[PDB]
Amino acid sequence: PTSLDVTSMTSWEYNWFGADVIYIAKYYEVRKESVDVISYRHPITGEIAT
Amino acid sequence: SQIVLKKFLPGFMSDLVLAKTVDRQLLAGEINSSTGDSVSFKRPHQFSSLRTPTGDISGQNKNNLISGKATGRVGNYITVAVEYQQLEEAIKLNQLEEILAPVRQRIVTDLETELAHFMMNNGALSLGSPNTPITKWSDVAQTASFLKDLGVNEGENYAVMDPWSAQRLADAQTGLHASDQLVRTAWENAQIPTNFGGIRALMSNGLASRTQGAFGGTLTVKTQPTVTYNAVKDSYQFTVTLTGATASVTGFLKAGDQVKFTNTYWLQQQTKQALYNGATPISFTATVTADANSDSGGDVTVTLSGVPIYDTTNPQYNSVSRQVEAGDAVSVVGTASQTMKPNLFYNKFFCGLGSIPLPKLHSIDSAVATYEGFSIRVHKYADGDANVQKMRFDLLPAYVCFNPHMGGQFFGNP
Amino acid sequence: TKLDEQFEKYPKFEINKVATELNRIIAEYRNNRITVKFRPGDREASEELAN
Repeated sequence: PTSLDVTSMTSWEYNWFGADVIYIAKYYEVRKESVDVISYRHPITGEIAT
Repeated sequence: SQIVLKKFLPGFMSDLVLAKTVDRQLLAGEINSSTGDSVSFKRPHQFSSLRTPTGDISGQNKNNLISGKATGRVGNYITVAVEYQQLEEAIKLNQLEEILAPVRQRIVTDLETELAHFMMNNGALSLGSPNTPITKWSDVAQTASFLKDLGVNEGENYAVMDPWSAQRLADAQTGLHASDQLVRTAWENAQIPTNFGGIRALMSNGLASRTQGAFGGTLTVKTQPTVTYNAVKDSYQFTVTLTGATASVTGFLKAGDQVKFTNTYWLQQQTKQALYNGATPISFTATVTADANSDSGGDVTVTLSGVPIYDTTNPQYNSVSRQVEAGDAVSVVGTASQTMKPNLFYNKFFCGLGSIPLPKLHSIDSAVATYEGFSIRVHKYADGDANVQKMRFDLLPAYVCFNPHMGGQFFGNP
Repeated sequence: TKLDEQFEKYPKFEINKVATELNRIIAEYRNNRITVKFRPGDREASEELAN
């Protein structure tokens, strides 16, 4: 079923008639994650390649 | 007593779990303007075999094909309406956005109260004595064990209980011996895990309470009822007459009471074999649907949900070891007239739920408010010229029960 | 007001006088649009990199 985020922000001195609105939100996160890295050391065309 | 804050003080709130757990998948957008006032779903088929040692037997007594139905309908309006004076309302409440908050909660609370009443009225299975509360782990494990024993596989099974009983289970969990995570969680937050005893246990404070209803005398059946599949293939309900009751009392049997047939046992539906509860076989039970009084001579005509089919021409649909007939002994669970709040356990595919959208009324301003996925339509008008404003909130539900044999009530047992 | 067994409302005219300066600001922005520019450094290939 359709469950929508409730804010009760608008309808403040406004008439509502459209029953076909559902509020969906994108959520952004930032994390510190420990990843392993590989160092290719091909002598030809530059050596250090991380 | 002159300065007043605008912010309304916080109030009390119930909780919404039953509508979330029940099935909202199959019946959704199916009650349209073309379908009508009801909609029906199909039922599965069952077959039985023969045992003969010969092969050129192309002519014999074959099976039969009978089709069943499960009908779902609409309910009554859930309406809240207020009449007021717009000046006294708008002294401190513009746009009437303050009245909105305690209205949608009332609507959804009434909706779930009705849903709980419907579920406990249409459930068939019963467990434990109503008197004893839930105290130990077996009290919640038995529901999942019985559900697995009957044979339900496709779906998910849930159980709902009151706040105090959960507390007791968490207290018992605090006494564990080796699981530090569980012990620490129960010690600190006093919350039980999700999978408790093989069934998902839930805590809810909003749950219907019911009264037993006075009864007395060793009841027994009078006339042999009709429980054939050709009769009960559309409703899974049957009407039975009881004799030997008390002389004349009003309200002999309330709605939701469980009537237990002593000598008729349950059957494992697929293998068609009796059920053993470790120490004693499990007997059949049914639920009263409508209030029944008793007339002189102790005759009670009662309609029960859940049917003990023992068809003799279509054996493949049997669900009870032996046919109930006249002179049998029956009982009613619980004591005379106590009031209790039952605990529920049910499969996902037991009772459905839906809502019917409502068109906007002509020449009257209106709006739509969404709350837990339920759309409430509000209409405002000013009939009467005495500063008599009128606002009304409307919502229309629809209910359906698929199989009564996949749920019921359960208590603790001594 | 109640006004002799009716509900006649007050007249509420609207004379918008605050939008002219906002429109002027918006037009001034749209006349001179700006974007992001990358500047080079004191290196040999910084110009090509920025380009």
